[PDB]
Amino acid sequence: MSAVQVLKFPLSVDLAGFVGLLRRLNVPHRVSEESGQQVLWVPDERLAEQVRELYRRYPEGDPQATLEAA
Repeated sequence: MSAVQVLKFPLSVDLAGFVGLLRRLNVPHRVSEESGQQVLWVPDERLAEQVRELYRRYPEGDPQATLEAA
């Protein structure tokens, strides 16, 4: 329910850029450390792509803040 593994915030890197990125957006997600990355689940299936791939550049790359700085 509203938890599809699609997004992850590399627990092994300076994820503050990405985990921060969507945590900056509204941080409405599930964080769970899967296999070796902290992982973020808030899509569906079609939403999956919209969730990480657009939150990283459109929703957050909005007139709000980020853009080409992902």
